[PDB]
Amino acid sequence: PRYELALILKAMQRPETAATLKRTIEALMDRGAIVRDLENLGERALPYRISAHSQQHNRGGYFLVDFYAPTAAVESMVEHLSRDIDVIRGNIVKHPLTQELKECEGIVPVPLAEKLYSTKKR
Amino acid sequence: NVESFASMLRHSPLTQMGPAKDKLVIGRIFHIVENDLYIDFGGKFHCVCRRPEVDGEKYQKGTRVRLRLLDLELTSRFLGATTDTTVLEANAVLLGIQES
Amino acid sequence: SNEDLPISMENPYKEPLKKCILCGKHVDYKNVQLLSQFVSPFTGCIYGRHITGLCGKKQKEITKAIKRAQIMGFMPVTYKDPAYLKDPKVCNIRYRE
Amino acid sequence: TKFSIYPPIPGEESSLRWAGKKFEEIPIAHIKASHNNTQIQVVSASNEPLAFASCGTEGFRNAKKGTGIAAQTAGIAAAARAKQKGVIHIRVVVKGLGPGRLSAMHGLIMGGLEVISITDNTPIPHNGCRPRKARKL
Amino acid sequence: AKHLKFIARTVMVQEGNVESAYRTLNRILTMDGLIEDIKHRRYYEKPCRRRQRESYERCRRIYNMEMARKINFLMRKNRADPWQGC
RNA sequence: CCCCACUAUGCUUAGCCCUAAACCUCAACAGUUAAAUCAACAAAACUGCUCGCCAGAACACUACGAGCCACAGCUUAAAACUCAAA
Ligand SMILES: CN[C@@H]1[C@H](O[C@H]2[C@H](O[C@H]3[C@H](O)[C@@H](O)[C@H](NC(=N)N)[C@@H](O)[C@@H]3NC(=N)N)O[C@@H](C)[C@]2(O)C=O)O[C@@H](CO)[C@H](O)[C@H]1O
Ligand code: FES
Ligand SMILES: [K+]
Ligand SMILES: [Mg+2]
Ligand SMILES: [Mg+2]
Ligand SMILES: [Mg+2]
Ligand SMILES: [Mg+2]
Ligand SMILES: [Mg+2]
Ligand SMILES: [Mg+2]
Ligand SMILES: [Mg+2]
Repeated sequence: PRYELALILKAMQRPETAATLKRTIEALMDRGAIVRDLENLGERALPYRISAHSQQHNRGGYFLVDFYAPTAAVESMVEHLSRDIDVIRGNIVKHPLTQELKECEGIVPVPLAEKLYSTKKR
Repeated sequence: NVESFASMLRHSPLTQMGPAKDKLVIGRIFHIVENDLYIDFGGKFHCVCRRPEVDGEKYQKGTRVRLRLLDLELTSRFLGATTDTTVLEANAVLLGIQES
Repeated sequence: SNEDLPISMENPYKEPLKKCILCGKHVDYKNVQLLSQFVSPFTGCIYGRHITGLCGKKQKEITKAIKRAQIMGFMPVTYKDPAYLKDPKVCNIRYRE
Repeated sequence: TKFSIYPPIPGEESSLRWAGKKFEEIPIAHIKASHNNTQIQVVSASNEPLAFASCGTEGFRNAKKGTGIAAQTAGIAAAARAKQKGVIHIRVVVKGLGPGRLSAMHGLIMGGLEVISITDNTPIPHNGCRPRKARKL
Repeated sequence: AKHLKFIARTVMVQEGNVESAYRTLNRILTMDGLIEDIKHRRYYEKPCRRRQRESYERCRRIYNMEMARKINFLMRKNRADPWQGC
């Protein structure tokens, strides 16, 4: 299926960041993936302090990898991202573009509940 | 060739008026209690609008004003009730004197 | 018979059903600028549907997206990013007064 | 300009200065309003202890420590040790919903310290540890 | 811990009016619910007791909303008697 | 009952035990809102069909028997004496 790899890399230089992306994209191809795109969300400050591989990070690079792979490649690829020292945090989620949004006609008003108690003179 | 009741109701202004919400109608003041004014506008119930501060004196019995109707009958049902609660009056906004 | 009798018809004066601000839009977990509009600026707590004004289906998309962006390293938890403090206020909540 | 209630973020440059000092540089007054005590510790921006005071250190015992008069007394005693070290403006970080939560803040003002901000850092878990069982008193 | 300090639950003081800052801060924590949450977390509230409290708080809201909705609907009829004498 | 401290226990894994105010005390399916609305209360009153259960209180969530990884256990479950009420 089509997945989305939210990748947060360690703040490094251009030569080392491209070496990790390639090393990461080659791991997907080895597991049977058909990489489709490589978006860059830019380097920003992390929302909170992340501790990975005996290092306290405060900044990182955000990269998205849209790809297609078999179901068995997710568990094998999640174990590869845990051993890479330049990968702060990496999660694989089902691509949000493979989930059609049902059309909405608007908010349907709800009338107060009726006939909840007997019409007797208590 | 006597006119029926279904023909009166079809050609009546109220019927053709449509929903009263934000409709400009002409009222007639028929009763005044202190500042409050009781106004008829061709409906089942009256509306009670308060005397305008700018020109209070001009609003005497008979004065014809302009209204912006909201409801023709204030009703609502509340928790536990078997019927709607009505205050027996319409909701409208006074927009001054009909200056013919 | 008579031609002035009323006819069986659906209400033509009926007004279209109301829609939420996010009706027809895709709520992603990467859009932290939109997800920060429904959280408290001091505590980071997610607001309810009586404040946000969203529908049940879109209120749960913001909630699910906020929780996923928080644990992924996209969105804070204990506060709202100060960068998104000067964004349009859509929630019905006044603190100071 | 106007006045915002939100603290000035360090990164973005602002014009709010107190005695020529940025918001980050101002020392911090950590107040721990407990149910039976109230501890106050003044530190610098570089986490250097300047003053410490508590109801117990001011000669209160048992149920006299969980009052608003003992918390105020400890604030005056911590505002007198830090005022000798060059402290005027402080950032209050109150922790706890005890009786001496606001009374200690008044005592700091009765010692010559000016409060520029009030921060609440009361520990709230997102369920973590289980509290003691309810009591029948 | 791992978040930035002096952003969350922080209020700045205007013209040395600390009282207003504390009243403002205490109003932010009560509207968000922290105050009561901190008071219910002092002693463990058993699931059955917490489910009994959530129902009571939801049924009181429903009643108070409708009771208020009727008070605002009938306040138009709090004017002087127009038929004084009949 | 209030305070402190600490353990079995609560967690995981592998087996067992098989109980509850397991109660929304309101069986499953289909259907109706008319008629005599319905003792009361509670959560309005009924129809058709079927399975299960119950016939004064107490003795009795007992005894015996049987069965069960249960050996101070669970399930099923009487009677005698007794009362004229519950
Ligand atoms: C209408 N009769 C009521 C009834 O009286 C009963 C009452 O009957 C009692 C039996 O003798 C006693 O052995 C029996 N004792 C037992 N240990 N089983 C009593 O429980 C019993 N009372 C009762 N069921 N309420 O005493 C008896 C002599 C009585 O008068 C017979 O008719 O019960 C009495 C209260 O015990 C009431 O005062 C009477 O009004
Ligand atoms: S109203 Fe259509 S999605 Fe919220
Ligand atoms: K029950
Ligand atoms: Mg233990
Ligand atoms: Mg249950
Ligand atoms: Mg059955
Ligand atoms: Mg019996
Ligand atoms: Mg038993
Ligand atoms: Mg037995
Ligand atoms: Mg036996």
